Amino acid sequence: VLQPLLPRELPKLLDALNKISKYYPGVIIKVEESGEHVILGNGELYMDCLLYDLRASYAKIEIKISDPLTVFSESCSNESFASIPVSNISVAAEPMDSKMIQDLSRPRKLSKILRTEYGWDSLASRNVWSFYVLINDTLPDEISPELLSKYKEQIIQGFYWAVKEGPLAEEPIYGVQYKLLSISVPSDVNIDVMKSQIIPLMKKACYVGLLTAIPILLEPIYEVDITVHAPLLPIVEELMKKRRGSRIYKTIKVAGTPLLEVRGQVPVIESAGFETDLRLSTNGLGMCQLYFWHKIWRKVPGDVLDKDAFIPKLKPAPINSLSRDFVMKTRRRKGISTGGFMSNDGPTLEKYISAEL
Amino acid sequence: KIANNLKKSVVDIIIKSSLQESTFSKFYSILSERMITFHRSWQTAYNETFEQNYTQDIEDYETDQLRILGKFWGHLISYEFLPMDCLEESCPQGRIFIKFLFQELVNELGLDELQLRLNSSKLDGMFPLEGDAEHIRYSINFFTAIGLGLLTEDMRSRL
Amino acid sequence: SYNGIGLKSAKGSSTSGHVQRSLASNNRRRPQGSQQQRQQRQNAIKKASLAVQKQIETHMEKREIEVQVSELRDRLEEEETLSEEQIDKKCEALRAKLTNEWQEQQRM
Amino acid sequence: FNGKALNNAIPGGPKFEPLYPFNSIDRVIFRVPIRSEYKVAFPHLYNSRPRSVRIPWYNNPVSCIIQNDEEYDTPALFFDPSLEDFAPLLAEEEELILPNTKDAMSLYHSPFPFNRTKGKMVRAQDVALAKKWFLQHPDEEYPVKVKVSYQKLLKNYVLNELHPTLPTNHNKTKLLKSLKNTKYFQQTTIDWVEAGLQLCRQGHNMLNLLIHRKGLTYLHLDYNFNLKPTKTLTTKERKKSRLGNSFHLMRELLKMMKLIVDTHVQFRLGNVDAFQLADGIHYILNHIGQLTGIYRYKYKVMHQIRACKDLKHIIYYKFNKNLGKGPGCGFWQPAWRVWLNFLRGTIPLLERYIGNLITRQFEGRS
Amino acid sequence: ASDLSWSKQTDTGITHFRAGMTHEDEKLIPTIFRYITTWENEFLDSQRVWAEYATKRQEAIQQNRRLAFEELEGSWDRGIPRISTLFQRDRHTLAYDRGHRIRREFKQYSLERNSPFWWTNSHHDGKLWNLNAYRTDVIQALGGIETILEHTLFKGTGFNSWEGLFWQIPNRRFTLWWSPTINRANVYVGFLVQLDLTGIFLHGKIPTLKISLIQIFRAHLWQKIHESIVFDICQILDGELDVLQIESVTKETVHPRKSYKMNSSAADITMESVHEWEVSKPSLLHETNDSFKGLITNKMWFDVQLRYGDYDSHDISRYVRAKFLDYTTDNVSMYPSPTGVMIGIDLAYNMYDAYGNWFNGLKPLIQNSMRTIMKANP
RNA sequence: UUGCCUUUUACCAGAACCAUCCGGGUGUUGUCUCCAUAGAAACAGGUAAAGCUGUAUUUUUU
RNA sequence: UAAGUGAUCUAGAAAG
Ligand SMILES: O=P(O)(O)O[C@H]1[C@H](OP(=O)(O)O)[C@@H](OP(=O)(O)O)[C@H](OP(=O)(O)O)[C@@H](OP(=O)(O)O)[C@H]1OP(=O)(O)O
Ligand SMILES: [Mg+2]
Repeated sequence: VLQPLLPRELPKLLDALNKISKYYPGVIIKVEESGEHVILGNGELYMDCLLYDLRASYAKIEIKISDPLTVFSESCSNESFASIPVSNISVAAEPMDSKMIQDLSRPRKLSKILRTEYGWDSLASRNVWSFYVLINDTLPDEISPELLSKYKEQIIQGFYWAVKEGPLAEEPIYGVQYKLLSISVPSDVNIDVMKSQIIPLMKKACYVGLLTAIPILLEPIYEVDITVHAPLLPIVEELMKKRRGSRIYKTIKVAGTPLLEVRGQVPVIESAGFETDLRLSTNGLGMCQLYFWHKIWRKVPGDVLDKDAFIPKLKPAPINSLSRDFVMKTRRRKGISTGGFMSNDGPTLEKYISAEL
Repeated sequence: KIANNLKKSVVDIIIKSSLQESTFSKFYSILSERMITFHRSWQTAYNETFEQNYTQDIEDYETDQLRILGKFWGHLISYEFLPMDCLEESCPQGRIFIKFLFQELVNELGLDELQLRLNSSKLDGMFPLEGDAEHIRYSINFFTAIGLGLLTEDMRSRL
Repeated sequence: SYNGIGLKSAKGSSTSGHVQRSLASNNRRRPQGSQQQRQQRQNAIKKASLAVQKQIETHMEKREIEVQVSELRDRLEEEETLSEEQIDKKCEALRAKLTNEWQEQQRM
Repeated sequence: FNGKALNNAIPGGPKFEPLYPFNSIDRVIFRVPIRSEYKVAFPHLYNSRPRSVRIPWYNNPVSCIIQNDEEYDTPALFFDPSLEDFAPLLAEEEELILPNTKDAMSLYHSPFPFNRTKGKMVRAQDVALAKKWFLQHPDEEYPVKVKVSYQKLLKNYVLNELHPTLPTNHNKTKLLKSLKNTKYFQQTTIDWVEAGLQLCRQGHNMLNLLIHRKGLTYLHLDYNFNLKPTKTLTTKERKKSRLGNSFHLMRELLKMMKLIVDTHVQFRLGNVDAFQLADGIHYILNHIGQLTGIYRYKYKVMHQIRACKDLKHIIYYKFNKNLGKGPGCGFWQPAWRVWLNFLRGTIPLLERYIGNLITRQFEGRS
Repeated sequence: ASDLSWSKQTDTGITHFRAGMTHEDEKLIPTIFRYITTWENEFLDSQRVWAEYATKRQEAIQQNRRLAFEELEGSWDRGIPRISTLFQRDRHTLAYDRGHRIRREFKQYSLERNSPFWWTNSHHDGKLWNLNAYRTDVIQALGGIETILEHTLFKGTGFNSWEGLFWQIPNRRFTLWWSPTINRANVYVGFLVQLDLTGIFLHGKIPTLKISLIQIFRAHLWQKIHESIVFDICQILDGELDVLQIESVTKETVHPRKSYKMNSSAADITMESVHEWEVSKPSLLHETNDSFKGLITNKMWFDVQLRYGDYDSHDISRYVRAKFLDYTTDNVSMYPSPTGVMIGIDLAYNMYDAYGNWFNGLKPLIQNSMRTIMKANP
């Protein structure tokens, strides 16, 4: 997250950012609500290079920089137990199938058939979809009788907004189905004022569904590539232990040389100065790499929506406290939370059914 | 880098140094806490030192020094020991040391809270429930000397 | 300086400017694990502790019926039912048979 | 340089005077404890608000397998894979490896000194036998003082690297060349010891001439260039005789020279063995401070002295790995280099200083 | 020294300790802060002791007695104000000193030397600290009294014991006291020079020290000492001439320089023998097993070698040995025989020793001689 | 700009500027040295040695 | 699921 060191030199940065975007294709450059600009690098070194280019040769401005955050993504673990509607629309949700996730990351009848090939899903759910990014299923009972359910293009766009800015901390939604269950469209209404209602209302519905779906936050994971001399193998393992959530999957021995080009997986959060640290520890015998093309997201350990949750302010938060910390902290970053003390929670009536009764 | 051999000795030395001063210091307490936290061996050392104190060394001290010691132990007790307490007969200065300790605890934790905490623990010598023929009278009596409750309750229970 | 933590530089200070890590740092590194029993006790102390459900049930029920309808659609569209009447008729049948069964359910 | 520019000293290496005089705890998530090592690795990214920061290298993994002895072309350190009448090229060359190619390969992998089989000469001075030790990392668990020495050395090195002093080219009339041009100099092949002794004699005569010229005959130069007054001095006389930082500096340089030349004389005069000489010279260079108050007059020589000390600390503990303690190490090269460079630095300064001095002796002061 | 960038935001637990006032050969000097009762302790303590006092006052009333300081002993030094303030020599005068704190405060505005302890008054509150503890602990911590004096020129004075010490002029004394430490052999760059007429190698100039030493050896005192010792030795030889078969005990008259000249040495006494002597191989005085090789001498020599040691060069035996086989085996200032004897006296430590060749049955005489001279040379 | 300090030299070590100096490269001239020291050989071939090419049955030529 | 690797400034002469 960039901010120019002086607000006097802000326009320059914007121009600079534009230039960077033009020149560096693999950079999502979201201008966040505060003014604090987000830059999404591919990884570390690339990001650094980008910044160097910006800070030296285009901006020529001193720049405040956040420590390397990671684009998280909200999701669910189970199907949404409730179906609470939205008003001045009740959208249920559930976890997309893990094969189907992968299938998605890369003619209705045809699509239906494909769906039944992927996860053996029902033809009812197959017909009513309109997915993006995850899946918008138009699966109430009245929707086939009704043509209020028709003209769901606006509705789909609203859904797109939901996907973009999730309930938790404006973190994009990932791996989640969306079963519609009702709509609160009265008889006489203009399509402008009704559609306009439904757009934010759609977002609200989605958020509600997520809340009721036991929402979980998903961090990404770098696929790792570490060539090291065989003698320095257990060191790498130790380092991984030192890192959080890091898995080591196959130590394929590269023939005809001491290199054990070991694949791995470090969570994108835990990964920072990984290359460098490895190099240091390995005495420069461990030319390591990180990358993210699989789009292999995963649940941050620990459960969102906890009061006490964690211990530390300075120290890295525990495993079971982590998700909550990430959420609240990211909300603060994104300026959603009010001051220091706050909480991510449901904006609905009935006292949340007295907190699940 | 002191080995497991003298850790106990080190702790003893520390205690003695504490005693030498005019009053109990936060300093020593913090030091004790840190060391305790560090390694299980030091926890053991501190424990065994405590045992040594209430066993044999305790009765040699003067009411000022003794009081200080009690305070120190109380501070430690409030956090980094379990309230294990090997405690009618032995009331020369040990019992008054105990008084000081209890005072410290109450001041730190709180009365009801303290009671709750001890309730959770065993507390054989402090709070016997099995009557033992006018023996609870003694403990009860001693705790009436300081502001403590539940002694009355205990006696009621016992008849 | 070193890790955001050394002295700016040894000139000025009027000393070595040697920078030990404390060994109380291990205590500050693991006080939650060391004093887990402090929170554990507390946690233990408070460790014992319809409309939506109904809605869900309803959805499941209507949804089931709609699955029947879908199935009808499948059978028709695949195996010899090019006409619309076949589809509509099938739907009607589903409604009648399904809502009959579900009327039975209601009765029970 | 990066470490310098951010005050993010890499603990094995140097630490400098600082180059200069949102982000809240509530916001960020300290998952990786962000180390200084990273703050120089990707300087523009991990270290926010960089200034004057260079970009370092980034690199490939080296598997240069070196052979021990008595063999060639063998997989040792590593594991093996899973699975019309004409001869081929270079036929009748049965032996694949020559007797030198075992070594040639090694040579090929070597660094800049031996890498190559031709070069231009450099001055003994210009060769840095010691730079390669402290530029590469300190071996294993030396005493704190030696570690400090290493750091000091690196600090010097980085400074030298950092302020490039581009030599000006137009002035291609050297001093010696200029002198050669005239008639009043002749040239001879003289033994270095002879040169030394003659130069002590010359220097002594010079300084005495200067002192007597000034008038203050009561300052007796000893032949060992250790100046002292003969009589108790009248205040006026005393005032007169406070010779400045030029003359004294000159004396000190001659003292330095007189020492090493004298040691050579001793060696060659049958007194001491060559090892003893080498040690002697080394002692002199590492204890110039302690043998001639050069620092007194020109205190920036402390840097030179410090450098020498550092070298000694470095050298000895590479010289005394398995060998025990004691004084008998020689190896005077890098210290000698230091002193040469100090002289290089000062030759201008003394040309100015003593220039003005003798001008005053001759022409009145302005 | 915790993480400066984080520490600004929130209080950290102290993580990294910087080295404050460091030193080479780090003897852990205790602070002062440990020997002052921290305020909270002082105040809780005060509350206790004053409560106790109150209770005992009531007891006194009930009993109808004067509550004497014999009963309140222990608490005498505790509390605020200090209990001592109850029984000091004039409370009934100080009873009428109301508005005392304010007056002490406003001494600030009406005086040049504004008192450093404005904030309390000893009459009203008593000694709110006591740093004899600090003194004692500090001396215990620098290796004790015993060890500090090795730094000092105590050994030079030659008292029976240091315990028998008790019963720009003032700082001169101070400088002279730490002469050995301050003028040290092991030293960074200090260039060696010697003071005039002496063997007091100053490792880099110190003015005050120089002034001291020069005053110490005024009237060529070093030279006089040297010559005196030589004379004494000559006398001794004369006395025991016929015992050790000596033809003539002649003094080789050297320049006055010799006394304190250190690069070279002419022999002070030359010893013409009657018969050939068969002197032992060179050795120290206390080295008992003197090896009598077949080598003989018709003539010995005695040299004195005065020295003034430091806290670093405070062994003499080694030095004297060095001197002996330096000047012998050096082609400047040759002795008539390369076989001879050399005495050296550490004037800074009264540590006599001598090295060299030994005529049979001579050593005991020399040992005894040195013992005598050291006990009382004029 | 800091530090030691406190009065300056001398300095601490950073900055920006600049200069000096120890050296270096080539290229061209000239000198100095040590060795030298020929005003004509091919063609016709031969001898020997060095540089390229050569060893029909459908698209080159049978 | 329970310890201790590591960062180490100076530094002396003149004249006052
Ligand atoms: O560190 P320095 O102050 O420069 O002194 C060193 C150091 O002596 P200290 O450690 O006592 O200070 C060396 O000792 P080691 O660290 O190597 O044990 C010693 O080197 P040697 O052991 O090789 O003798 C050397 O002495 P020398 O100069 O005789 O080599 C000596 O230097 P100084 O003698 O100048 O103090
Ligand atoms: Mg003035």
